[PDB]
Amino acid sequence: EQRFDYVKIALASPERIRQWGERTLPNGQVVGEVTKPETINYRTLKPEMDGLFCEKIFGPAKDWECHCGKYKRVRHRGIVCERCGVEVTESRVRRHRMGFIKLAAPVAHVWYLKGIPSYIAILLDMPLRDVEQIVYFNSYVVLNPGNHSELQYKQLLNEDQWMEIEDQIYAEESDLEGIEVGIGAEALQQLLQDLNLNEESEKLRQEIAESKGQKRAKLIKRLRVIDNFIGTESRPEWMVLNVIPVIPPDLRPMVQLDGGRFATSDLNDLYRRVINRNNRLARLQEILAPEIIVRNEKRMLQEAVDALIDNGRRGRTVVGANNRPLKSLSDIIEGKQGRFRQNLLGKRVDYSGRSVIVVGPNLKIHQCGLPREMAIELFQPFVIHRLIKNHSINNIKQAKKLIQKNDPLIWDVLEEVIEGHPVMLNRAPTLHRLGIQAFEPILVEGRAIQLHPLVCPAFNADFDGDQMAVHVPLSIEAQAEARMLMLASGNILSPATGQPIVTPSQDMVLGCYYLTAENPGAQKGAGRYFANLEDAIRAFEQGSVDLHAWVWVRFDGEVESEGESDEPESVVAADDGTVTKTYRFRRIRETEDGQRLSQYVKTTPGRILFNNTVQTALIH
Amino acid sequence: FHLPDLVAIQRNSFRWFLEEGLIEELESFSPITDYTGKLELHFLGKQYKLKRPKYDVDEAKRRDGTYSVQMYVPTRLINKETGEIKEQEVFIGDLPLMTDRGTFIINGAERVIVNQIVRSPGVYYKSERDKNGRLTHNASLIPNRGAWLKFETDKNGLVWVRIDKTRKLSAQVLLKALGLSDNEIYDKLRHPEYYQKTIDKEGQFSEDEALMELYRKLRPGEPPTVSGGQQLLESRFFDPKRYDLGRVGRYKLNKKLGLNVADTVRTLTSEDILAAIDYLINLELDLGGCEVDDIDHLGNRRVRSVGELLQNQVRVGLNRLERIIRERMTVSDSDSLSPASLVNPKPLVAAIKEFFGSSQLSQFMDQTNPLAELTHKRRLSALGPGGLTRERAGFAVRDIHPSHYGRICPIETPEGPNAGLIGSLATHARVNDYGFIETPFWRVEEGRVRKDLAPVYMTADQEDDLRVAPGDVATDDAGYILGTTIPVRYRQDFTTTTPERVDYVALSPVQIISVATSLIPFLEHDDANRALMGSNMQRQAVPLLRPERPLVGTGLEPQAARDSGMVITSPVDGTISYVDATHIEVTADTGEKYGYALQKYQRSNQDTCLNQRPIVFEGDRVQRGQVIADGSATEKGELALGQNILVAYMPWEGYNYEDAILISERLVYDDVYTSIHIEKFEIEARQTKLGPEEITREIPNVGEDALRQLDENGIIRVGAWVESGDILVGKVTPKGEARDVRDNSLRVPNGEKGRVVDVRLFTREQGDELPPGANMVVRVYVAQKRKIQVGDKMAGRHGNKGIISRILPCEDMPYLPDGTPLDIVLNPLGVPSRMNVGQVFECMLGWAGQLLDARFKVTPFDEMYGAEASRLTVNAKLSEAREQTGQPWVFSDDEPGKIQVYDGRTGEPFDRPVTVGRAYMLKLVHLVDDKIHARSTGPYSLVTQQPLGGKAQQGGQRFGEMEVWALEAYGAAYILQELLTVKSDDMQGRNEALNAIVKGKAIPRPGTPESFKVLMRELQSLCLDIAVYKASTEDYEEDKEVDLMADVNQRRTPSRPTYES
Amino acid sequence: ATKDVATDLAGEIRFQDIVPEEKTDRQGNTTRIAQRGGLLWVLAGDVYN
DNA sequence: GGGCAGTCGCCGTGTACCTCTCCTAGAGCAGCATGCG
RNA sequence: UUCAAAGCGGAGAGGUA
DNA sequence: CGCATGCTGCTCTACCTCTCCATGACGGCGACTGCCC
Ligand SMILES: [Mg+2]
Ligand SMILES: [Zn+2]
Repeated sequence: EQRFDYVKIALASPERIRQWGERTLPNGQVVGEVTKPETINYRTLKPEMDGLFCEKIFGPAKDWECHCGKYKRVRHRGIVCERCGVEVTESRVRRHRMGFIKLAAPVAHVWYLKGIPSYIAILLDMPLRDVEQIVYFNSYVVLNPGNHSELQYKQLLNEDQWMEIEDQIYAEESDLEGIEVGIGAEALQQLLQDLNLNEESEKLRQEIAESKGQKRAKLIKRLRVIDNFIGTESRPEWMVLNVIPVIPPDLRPMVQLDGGRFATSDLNDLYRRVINRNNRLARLQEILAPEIIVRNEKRMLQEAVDALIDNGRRGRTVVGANNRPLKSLSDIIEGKQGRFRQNLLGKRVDYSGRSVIVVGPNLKIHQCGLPREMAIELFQPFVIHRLIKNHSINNIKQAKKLIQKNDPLIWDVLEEVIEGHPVMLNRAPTLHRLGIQAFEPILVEGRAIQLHPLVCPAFNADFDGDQMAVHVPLSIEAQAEARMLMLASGNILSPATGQPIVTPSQDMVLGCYYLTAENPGAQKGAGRYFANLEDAIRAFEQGSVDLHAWVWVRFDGEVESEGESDEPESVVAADDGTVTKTYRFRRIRETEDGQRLSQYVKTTPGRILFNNTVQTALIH
Repeated sequence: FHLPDLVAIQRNSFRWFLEEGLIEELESFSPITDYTGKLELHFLGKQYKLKRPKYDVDEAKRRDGTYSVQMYVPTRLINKETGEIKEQEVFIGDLPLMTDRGTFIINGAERVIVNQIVRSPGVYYKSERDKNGRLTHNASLIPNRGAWLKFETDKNGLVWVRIDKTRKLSAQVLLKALGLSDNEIYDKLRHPEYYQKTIDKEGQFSEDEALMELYRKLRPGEPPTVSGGQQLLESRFFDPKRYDLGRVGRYKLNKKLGLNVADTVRTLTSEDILAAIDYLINLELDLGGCEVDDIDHLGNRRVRSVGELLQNQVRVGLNRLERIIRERMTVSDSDSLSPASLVNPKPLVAAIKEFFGSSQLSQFMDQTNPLAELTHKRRLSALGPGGLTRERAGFAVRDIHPSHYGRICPIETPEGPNAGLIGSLATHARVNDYGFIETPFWRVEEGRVRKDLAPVYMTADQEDDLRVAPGDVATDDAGYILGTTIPVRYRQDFTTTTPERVDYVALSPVQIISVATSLIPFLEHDDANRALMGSNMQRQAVPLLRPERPLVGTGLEPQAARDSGMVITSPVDGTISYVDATHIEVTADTGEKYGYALQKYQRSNQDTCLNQRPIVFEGDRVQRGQVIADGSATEKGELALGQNILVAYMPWEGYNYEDAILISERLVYDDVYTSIHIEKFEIEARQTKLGPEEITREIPNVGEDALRQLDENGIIRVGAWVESGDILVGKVTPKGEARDVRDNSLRVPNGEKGRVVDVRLFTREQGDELPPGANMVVRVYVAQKRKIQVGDKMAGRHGNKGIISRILPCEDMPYLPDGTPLDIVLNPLGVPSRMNVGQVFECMLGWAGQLLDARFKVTPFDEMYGAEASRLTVNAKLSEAREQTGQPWVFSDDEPGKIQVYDGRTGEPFDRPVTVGRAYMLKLVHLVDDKIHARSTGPYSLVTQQPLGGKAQQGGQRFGEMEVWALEAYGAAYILQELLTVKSDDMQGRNEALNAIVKGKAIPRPGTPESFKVLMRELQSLCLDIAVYKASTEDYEEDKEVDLMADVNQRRTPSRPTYES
Repeated sequence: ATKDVATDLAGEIRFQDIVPEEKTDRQGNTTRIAQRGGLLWVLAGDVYN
């Protein structure tokens, strides 16, 4: 039930490139071609009629308004003006329409010529240096060696070689009919059109069947490329460009600085250079200029289009105002600061804030303290809804004015808005999944976030300057899922190893160690008998025994002493068969060949406090 | 303390530029001649007739202008044949001038030029080892400016030469092309058979073929020519305009190779090349007097300051100017010319402006307090135009070399990517005229230190054969050295010798550290990392309302404050006749009057106050050199950055946990730790093609309830309290659409309030310069007083940072056996794991000093006099305080540093005594009022339609990809999808979500975000045919291409979410 | 591993039992190693360069 | 032909937040202050 | 009946965790 | 008493070439290149 299922990529034919642009109008002509390098008008902030910002091609600048101003109103739908032929519709369509530029001479795509694998060189059975020399007008190439002895197909000639061959072909004495053709331009279109993929593949297979040596991998690569082109039903000559497309004008906008100066993009300069060189070359071709200048113009146009596609890949980098390079089309997508890693795999979001963190004791784990100045901003729509429904206000404008005026009712509404609504807290270097956690907020006074001390090692937090970010979930699914999968009170163990992660760490372990240790001095009240642990705690609370004294208590349960003597000691067989075995830390008294009658433990009031606290927490 | 002027690198460099830096560049370019040789221009660059500045320092500061002068050079134009000489004076440019403190004022901002540590010119030898081959040696010859030369020895015994980055070629070609016969190069070399091997292997060359081959290898593809090779060599190495060794380059070449060439000649010659080849041969053959070089040694490194960099910029501008002059001079056949109409000063003006405003060596001044300002001018950088790059600097450049001793501080650096790349000059170091750092020593004769014989300054290479003793050795009568074994340094190693064999002794024990690190008492009891932290954090403190001196200072405070130029001392030795908040006057003994004016509540680069107050009263006897008035961060004479407060070391009920700080409420209502911050706002009235802009109070769509405090001219009044969203200046623009004006008056940003203290304004037709197209400028200054509060950062001098978490009423704090509640409680868990033992010494000595009213001073490394000097002094002081006061609870012998403390909530004493004292704490510039931000909905980006970023423009928080991974590991699917689409860039789902939340319904399903469509358009524009397809249901039907860029729902889609009504 | 020693005084060199031997190889064509191993003495006296 | 050492060029090198400054050359055209008889 | 006037890109330098 | 000339602000467009702007990073991997059989 989704809109689409997969994404497919392929080579672009000139028909497709012209079809992306070239829309139609209710008349006898099409509009989608860019012909002049003007961007905007200097006197009035308006775009020209045939340029990089035109309105007949790319759409109107202001929605439901024409260039001449004759038309207006949303009544006019799908009707084009007459004085200037600008369709009347929304201006957002400006970031869709493309347009195109028609080249007076073919140029080669630099991705398919200058690559780590070069596909033109592989297809043509030629080294990269020879192809690069034929392009850029450094040498010639023979297209038909007919009726000659020292000339072969796809052989690189030179200026002097071509002149000396011309000295013989132009004599027309004999034995030179069927004039051979040599061409110092690209002529890559002719060489790639002459390909006959099916029989080339058959011949390559027939050769690869017999003999291998150690260097048949070249023929394997050629066969792979040929089979790819056969299967895709593409044409190799599409690697040489004849038209190019133009990006919509909102993706290369004009921005105005503070002092009235313009900061134009780097794509506009490259497009301007391409258009200017193309127009000049077409003009020269019209007048039938000498060929040695037309070739210079063609080489310059090749270099311009190459610099537009990718800057500094083959030749020299094109520098702009300063000596810094311009940003081409490939720099938009390729880097770490390119589109992929900066805008698609991570973005900026709404309903978010950031502040410093302080320590909050007396908080429970799963609770956090949020300042009152951030909550009124992150929770605005819920406050507005509650103000409209209960405490009937009227409209949204009155609710916003009430919030702005800082009425006392605002905080009463907010306190009941935020209860039961979880919030997600995050710290900067998120190294594992416990760097984002969900809490329940409590409104505090101040400008710092309060964090429970028991979650610091998970976040790797510390209260000497650290900062945290806050996000809120909006829908029911996000809320239920944050409560049920991410709440900070259900993150006991770690995913790397099953060891516990929420334990008293720094100042609580010191307190437990002091409370439960032993002290040879300060032992007032040692050797006193108590019934149950609560009596001992009550006797210590009102000062009558020390925190480190040794006392006997009555405790029927399981004990675990350190430095214990597992062998019974001081067995006194008393009367009536009753036996009272006295250990180092226990005084069990057992009946005759029967069960246990009583037990006593020699311990310390601090240990009684510790164990009573644990037992009370578990049983309640 | 023999300390001379601390900021003297900048002053010496600028004085050198003025004296002989501009003359040398102006006179190296003067005779400009055209090709016919008929006209000549001479620049008599010796007068310069500098014109006095039109604006004072204060006028430039308050007007937001530039402090500069004008340069005029006399020129003469000479016509050959027909005698015709014209004389005149031409305008060359505007030179910004250096103020009395070593800084520049550019566009109303204080700027400083940083010093740069680079590699010195000369010849450097190195030995490289192959994977399987022998050792092969190479030499590199590097000039101040020009082409580099490289010699290399092969595995077979062959010598090869490389020029710049051309191909390698045998040395015989180069030596014969230079014009040397076989006999002289045979005699000069010491081992001629080693070179004879190369001669035999590569074939003898004559001059003609030598130049032929040299031309062929340097510039391939052209027909060889003898004159071509001659011109190429002359332009490459022997041209003063294209090659320059420098004075230092000639000095280093002569020093290493042992030559005798004159100091005036600054281009390469034949003897240098012959000597370099001979040295390479000897190093290969292990002659005995040859050695490879270390490039990190401070004897191979140089310092460049403002003079040299300005000289280079002037040279470039002058080259451009000469090009313009030569182009313009020949365009006219008839003379009809004057030297004034020939020169155009635009390129030179542009070059100077670019150097002083947009370079990466001119930096915005650090001005939080006088200490930061002082240490910003003594900083050394290894990066810049002519140094290193961040990706190329590695482990070897960021280390400590044994040659930094006494020249670069080993403590003060940044932490992070800049650690080891920026350093600080030590206390006693100074730079000589070649560019090398020196340091002073005293002479030792027969074991006796001669403290009366003018200490000598020595560079890193000089003090390698001597045995140098440290500055902590103890003498008996400022004479003979006591002891039997003495530590010394010999050839970058630490040894011990008898004290009849040392040569020099360092001046002071603090000669090794900088000025910021010299202000930490009891430093030798601290770790080095925490010392770095404390020294760095001492420069982020904020000047307080009433400053106060430390009780346990170190002795360098009065010298660190005299360089900022804010303390006034009387030169008179007389009487004081008039004292006022803004003026002081002192009369001598019949020696006229001296009057001083004081700055009042000014503003620094970082929005801090710059007040100045008097100390004296009327009719006071005053001596020479006595302090008369002092600045905003100094008590009488000396620096005062913090306050002395009562401290106890113990844990509270969890409020001390992991560096948090618990303070008392006395620090709030006693106005301790409160400061003044001043901000500046600006508005501009410009003109537009539609029309001009007018500043007036007739603003549309506003009521009289919002125009109370405007002065019937549209500008607020001095002394008004402004809260958030209040109009300051009222402006209207002439929009095109009755009333045709629109309101965009400037208002205070959200979160700002205070008093209006200044409304200075400037306009045309009054003598004020304005940027083009503007009519008037209005500047408003707003001040406020800030108190300490929960979330602020506090610090000490020993590296202990913290954030305040609670402010207790004074009846809850623990109190002493006399009833005095404490001021701060600190956790003792943070001391033993980080090894700041000096803070306890400081606390105990401050306690004794408070009880005695003494104000002790202790200098670092104080244990050369005894075995445990600090402990004994502290114990003796505490015992003396106990005997003088009469209270026995002050000091106890069982627990020296600990006394009894009670609980303010219950009244019961704690089980064991705790440590209390007086601590000197500072308040840093990181305040929580500037770190809190929140957003619900605001502006969006233009291309991607994602929320903007930034606190100042209602920006959103970034959800990077690490957080995406964390949400994927949880199993979260709906939180992630809500974050990615509805809250970022789903242009239609944002409004639907907001309206659903307000109305109380369910949030609808999202669509495709805009960034994916942007990426598809960008990929299509690269001639790639990419599309999205929907699969066919039946068998032979074709898959259908889906059109993403076409909304099917003809419903409202605004650019930003809006509330329905 | 290797370690180079340096003289603590200046003067002339006297051998006691060290017999040098030029041991050539692929790298050290001029490396003359010791063969027996004895005592090396440095007689005192200032040295002029 | 086979098999290389040797060499040249392109790819890659932590996250989140805060403060400050500055941002295209050349040529063409029209209107106001200044020294002289 | 209509909204609507406050948002902008790049480069360099420094800092906090 | 009046007449002739340099300076400043606005506008309008167009781009290619060098003496090459550097020659202190380090590893991996693939594509030429001269040399010895
Ligand atoms: Mg921290
Ligand atoms: Zn129209």
